[PDB]
Amino acid sequence: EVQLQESGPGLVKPSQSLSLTCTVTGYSITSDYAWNWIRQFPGNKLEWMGYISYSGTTSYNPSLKSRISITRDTSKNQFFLQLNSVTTEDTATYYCGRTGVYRYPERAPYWGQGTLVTVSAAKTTPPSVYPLAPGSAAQTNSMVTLGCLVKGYFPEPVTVTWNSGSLSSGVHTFPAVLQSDLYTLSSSVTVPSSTWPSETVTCNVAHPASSTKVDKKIVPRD
Amino acid sequence: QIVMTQSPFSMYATLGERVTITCKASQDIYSYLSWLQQKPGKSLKTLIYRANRLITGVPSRFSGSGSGQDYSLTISSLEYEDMGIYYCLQYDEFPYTFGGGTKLEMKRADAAPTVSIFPPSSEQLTSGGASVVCFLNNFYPKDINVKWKIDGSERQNGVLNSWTDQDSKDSTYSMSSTLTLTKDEYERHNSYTCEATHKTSTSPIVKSFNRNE
Repeated sequence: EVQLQESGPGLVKPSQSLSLTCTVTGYSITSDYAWNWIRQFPGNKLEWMGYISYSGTTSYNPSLKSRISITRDTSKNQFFLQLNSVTTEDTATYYCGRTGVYRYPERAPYWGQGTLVTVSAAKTTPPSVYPLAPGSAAQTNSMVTLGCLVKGYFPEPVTVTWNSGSLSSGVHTFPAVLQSDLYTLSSSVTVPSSTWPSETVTCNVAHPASSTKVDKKIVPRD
Repeated sequence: QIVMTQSPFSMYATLGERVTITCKASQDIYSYLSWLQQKPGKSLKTLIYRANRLITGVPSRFSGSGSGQDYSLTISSLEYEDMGIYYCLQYDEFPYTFGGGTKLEMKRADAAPTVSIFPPSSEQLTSGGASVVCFLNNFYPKDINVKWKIDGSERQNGVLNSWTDQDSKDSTYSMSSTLTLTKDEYERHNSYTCEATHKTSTSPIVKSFNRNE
């Protein structure tokens, strides 16, 4: 049964048009249902933007009436969002979804995974990645804690993993902070003293907007 | 437009406990109401449709009731993996509208932070910048204070802080504090200290390094 996948650019300039595509598989967008776009702003508020029905009929949130267009290509089983004249307030995570057109039979709303779109005039920039190893005068415990500082990138997001995802527990990544049109975050991993540096520990940093992947080995300070 | 108001805005509940949250609509919405869940860092997921119809794959402990303008969601036997934000959406009239969200966090035994300080890497120093990072990991409750001292002197500006959401395994919080200076200012001082004050101790947790060791 049905699957929905949002795709499109992660960064749009103010005053340009934001475009996204939802690729639907397992169900034909012409048979039934309404094919929807919603969004979630930073701060978590949610908004329904509109839909195109299985019949080709649109319904648009009145708050967006001038700027939005939802179209479809029935031969590709896709539907599309266009939002014109964006400003920075259009920065949000955009979801596609399916809802019931008719009241009966009763249908459950079903949402895609969401894709972040930043509206900004700032330039795409890849992160610099720095190791966080303890001062060589620092104390070995039972557990040691290391990390990676991911600095000076734009826009969001970045994903960081450790030893390619093998190290999962004892791991957490802090939300990024924005300064001067650039983001910084770090990530922490905690493993047994007995296993580092004998076992090697590497943070893997991926920044999709710049198509960048970097791996940094954490080496003890001497 | 139909206004959807959720209450409470925020809450804490014990593991195993029965939790209820409410959604109120500005006018009758004929039970065309859905409940969505968003676990921290993750995507929106629909749990309930038409007020009380559970989505397949959703556990029995979740249940929706209400009619007219007044709707509720109930978790029985709260579990760790139920933390996150819950939203109520009306699909009765255009435009479809959502509630502002109720955040559900897990109550647990207090925990002191595990504090780590890290000096700048030589890679970063080669570029003229110097960030000193401190992790305050796996503490509860969420409220905490961190103080930086450079050669003993408290530093306020140049410092950026960031908190995680509750960890989904141990329900603890974590925070990181980063002091960014120029290479030149960094190398004008010997001692860098990160101090964590938490209700778990009258005395703060002090971590430190000196450039001359």
